Amino acid sequence: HKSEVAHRFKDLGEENFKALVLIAFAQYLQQCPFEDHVKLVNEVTEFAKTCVADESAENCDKSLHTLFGDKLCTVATLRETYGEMADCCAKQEPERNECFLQHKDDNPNLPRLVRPEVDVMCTAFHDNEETFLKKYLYEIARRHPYFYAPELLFFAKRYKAAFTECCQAADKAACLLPKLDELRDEGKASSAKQRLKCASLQKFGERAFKAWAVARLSQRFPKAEFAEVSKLVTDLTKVHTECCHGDLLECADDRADLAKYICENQDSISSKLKECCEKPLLEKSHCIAEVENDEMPADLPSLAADFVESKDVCKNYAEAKDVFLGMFLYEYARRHPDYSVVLLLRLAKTYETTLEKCCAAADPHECYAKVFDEFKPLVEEPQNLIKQNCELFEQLGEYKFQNALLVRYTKKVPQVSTPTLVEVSRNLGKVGSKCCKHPEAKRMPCAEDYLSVVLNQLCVLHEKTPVSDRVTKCCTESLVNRRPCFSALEVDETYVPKEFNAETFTFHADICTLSEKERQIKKQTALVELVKHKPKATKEQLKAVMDDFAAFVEKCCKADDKETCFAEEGKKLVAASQAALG
Ligand SMILES: CCCCCCCCCCCCCC(=O)O
Ligand SMILES: CCCCCCCCCCCCCC(=O)O
Ligand SMILES: CCCCCCCCCCCCCC(=O)O
Ligand SMILES: CCCCCCCCCCCCCC(=O)O
Ligand SMILES: CCCCCCCCCCCCCC(=O)O
Ligand SMILES: O=C(O)c1ccccc1O
Repeated sequence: HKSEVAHRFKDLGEENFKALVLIAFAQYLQQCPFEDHVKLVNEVTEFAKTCVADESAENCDKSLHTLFGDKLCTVATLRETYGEMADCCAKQEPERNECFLQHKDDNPNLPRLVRPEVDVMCTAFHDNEETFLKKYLYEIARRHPYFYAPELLFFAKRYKAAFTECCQAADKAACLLPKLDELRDEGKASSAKQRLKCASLQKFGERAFKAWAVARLSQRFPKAEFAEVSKLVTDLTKVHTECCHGDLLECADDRADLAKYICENQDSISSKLKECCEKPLLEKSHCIAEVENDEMPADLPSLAADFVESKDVCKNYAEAKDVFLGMFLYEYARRHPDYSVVLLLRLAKTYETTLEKCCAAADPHECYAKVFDEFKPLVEEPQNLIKQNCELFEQLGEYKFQNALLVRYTKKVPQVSTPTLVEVSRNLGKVGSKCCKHPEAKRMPCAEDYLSVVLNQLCVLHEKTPVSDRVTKCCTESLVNRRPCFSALEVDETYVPKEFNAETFTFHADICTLSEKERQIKKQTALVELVKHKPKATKEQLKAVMDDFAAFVEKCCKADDKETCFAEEGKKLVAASQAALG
């Protein structure tokens, strides 16, 4: 081009450029004040415009990595603030850039960000919308140094639309708060997946990643040819590798190439790539990334023809094992947008074991003659779990359905921490209200994506402070066997009851003045604690104690002497409840 900055600036826009540079610097210099980044931004935008004007102006020829490294190395307190990172400045590119990557702290000290009052928030927004949004863009980016910037920028825009709209509403809090919470989760969800869709690539290798990729792509581009899906799966694997390595530029560039590629051969790949492909440079891929499944051909053959009716099956499989197996996934995946990707992998794996254990036996056609029957029970397990858990979710509500999971898992692994159980059981419940509202055709996929993060979250906590070998069994198992492993946990007969504690079961009228999502957690904490005390309690006995409590809480929060009623009836409840169990 002659000048990268000039070109990036030109096809990015001043607004987005200023935003991305800010995020970029906040991801490395996680400890410099906000006003310090604002200075650098202006400084780099000034330079950028200098190059837009004259392509041959000072340094405009330098590459973006070099320019970026110099501005980084000009920070005076670099060595005093980051120390070892300052040594990176002594080496030259590419060694210098590789050195900054290695010193990018994944999770720093930084205090938890707190949400101020809607009023001060809206007033700050109104008074000076820009430093209000940029300041927080800064707060988020320094705490999540691996979050793809363009992505973090999409969230910024959404946060903007929530303030513009709600700070102008009658009841601001009632408008903004729900939108903010919804953004937090979606944000944390997006982050978790990115960390997950790196760790996986680290542990299980390229092969397993590609497998996951073929299934996922053919499920969405069912009309594309297998050769096209292979091409995409390849480029797609290169993208994640780089993006995971942390180099933003390389990552962003590879993602752009891919998106332009898909859009040119658009006709050859999905038909639903319409709007996405006419959108600006910055959103194209993020759009392609969420595009819905194209419709499937409907004029499609049967799999058993090419994969079971032995017309030279082993002769085709030995000729190129992975390609053939890849072809299996493609065919099976695109006929089933309703299966979770892992289920597709379990089938593909099951098929693989058969071909291996069959093709080395006299007459093959009859050894693997009935594989599709091998599949049947693999497909049903997840399906039965869905509708079974979804019907329970309708009978009870999100909350009561939450208490049910609570009793179910506290019994599975009583060893686990009470606060951890409450949180995991809550997320699980949400996945229920977030997916059970879809038609059976899109439930399994939904559950899979939500369940994959909740399960990894659960697994990471257990990493730190281990508690059960069973959880560790599942957590270190194969990604394709992780959820089935958890589903296979049974009551812990071995478990020895926690000693009764008066304290843990005492309640003051303060619960009457606590928020909805606070009363619940305090009751749900008492529930876990109750089950850990009486692990042999029946669903009947437990419901009796829970009905007595539900009433007791009102009988006292609806009375004039709150805290007498809580200490008097309280002794009774505990006394009676203790006798009803044992
Ligand atoms: C990701 C870009 C954020 C840009 C600034 C928008 C304002 C964010 C809301 C401030 C509160 C954050 C904490 C929370 O929601 O719990
Ligand atoms: C001043 C240079 C900042 C460079 C890092 C930000 C990336 C700029 C290009 C944006 C391309 C995004 C491609 C995509 O996600 O589809
Ligand atoms: C609340 C913490 C529970 C920790 C251990 C149990 C994890 C079970 C979660 C995965 C649920 C899969 C669906 C099922 O119940 O079969
Ligand atoms: C996380 C709570 C989900 C609640 C709804 C029930 C879902 C049952 C599990 C289905 C698992 C699908 C993914 C897979 O094939 O392993
Ligand atoms: C050994 C006797 C312990 C007695 C204390 C009962 C514990 C109360 C937990 C029940 C929570 C029910 C939640 C609800 O109604 O929403
Ligand atoms: O990031 C992409 O370029 C992409 C392309 C096709 C399908 C899913 C994706 O994430």
